[PDB]
Amino acid sequence: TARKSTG
Amino acid sequence: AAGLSPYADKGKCGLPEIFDPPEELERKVWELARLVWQSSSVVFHTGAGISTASGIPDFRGPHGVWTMEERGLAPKFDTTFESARPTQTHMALVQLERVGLLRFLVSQNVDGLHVRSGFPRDKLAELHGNMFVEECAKCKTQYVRDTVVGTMGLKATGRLCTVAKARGLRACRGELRDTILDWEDSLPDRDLALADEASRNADLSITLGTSLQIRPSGNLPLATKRRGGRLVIVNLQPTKHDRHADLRIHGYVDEVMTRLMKHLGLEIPAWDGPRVLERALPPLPRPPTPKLEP
Ligand SMILES: Nc1ncnc2c1ncn2[C@@H]1O[C@H](COP(=O)(O)OP(=O)(O)OC[C@H]2O[C@H](O)[C@H](O)[C@@H]2O)[C@@H](O)[C@H]1O
Ligand SMILES: CCCCCCCCCCCCCC=S
Ligand SMILES: [Zn+2]
Repeated sequence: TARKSTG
Repeated sequence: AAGLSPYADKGKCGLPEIFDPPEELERKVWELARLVWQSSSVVFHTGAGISTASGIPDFRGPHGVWTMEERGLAPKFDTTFESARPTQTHMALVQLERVGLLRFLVSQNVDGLHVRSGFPRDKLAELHGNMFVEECAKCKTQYVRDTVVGTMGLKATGRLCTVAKARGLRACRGELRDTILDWEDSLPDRDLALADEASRNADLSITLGTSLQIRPSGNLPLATKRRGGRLVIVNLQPTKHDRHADLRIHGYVDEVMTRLMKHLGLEIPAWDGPRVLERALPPLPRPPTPKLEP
């Protein structure tokens, strides 16, 4: 479950 | 931007634009045409910069939505989402896909323009959502709409699922939600998996109008490089992955795709109006071999 982010 | 998290990291906004001088530009777009032609599997990655010509602002350009918010200002919408027209970049991607010169399209755009341009849904991953698409929270059926669904952030839209169930034909009645990710939402499982496979097996990843600051999307083009392929970054601002580009092109994306289509003997089709396509049409045959830079 990879998430929308910068880092 | 209504109901969405005010806790997001907006990244680096407002970096100045760079413009490759014309001679350099023409030579880099010839080199692009060559790698498109030499490459078997070609994957495109598109961000907000391919829709600025249609009147929709980007997030982090000089006049982007995030850029303006950092500095106290609201952004400027020239066009509404419903009345926005596919660009020559969108239409060039339709044609590239028709003749076998595009394997898969990964987009971070929620503007609905890929879908509305006619680009086949089965070769498209909309990793961040689509303002026109809502999804049933119970059976996962998607509904593509002609006007924007009215919520953002995976909220209930107010409409219910109309699917007749396999046994007994009764309407599902599940909650319809928008497909627009908020900050730190989980990406769509299937679309991500497919974008990742495509990106891992590509010979050539080409990015257009993204600063590549958001993951995991922004990193899919590196996967390509990881397994031996090349990487081309087309963007006016610098991008986070500039140091990994085989070829960088700082110019307007419409302008690059026009020359790129000229060099490969492809006509960019005109856009008849919103026309959703679920499955890629049968391939038109590979084009007649293109001519060379003198
Ligand atoms: N006509 C053009 N030609 C070439 N480049 C352009 C053009 N117009 C703008 N640019 C460049 O195009 C780039 C657009 O970069 P960004 O604004 O970060 O958009 P993203 O898609 O990568 O943002 C990712 C996500 O972040 C958000 O939170 C959303 O969730 C997004 O989905 C800039 O560097 C411009 O210089
Ligand atoms: C469509 C390009 C210009 C943006 C205008 C609509 C606002 C974008 C909604 C997406 C919110 C991003 C949250 C993820 S970090
Ligand atoms: Zn349902």
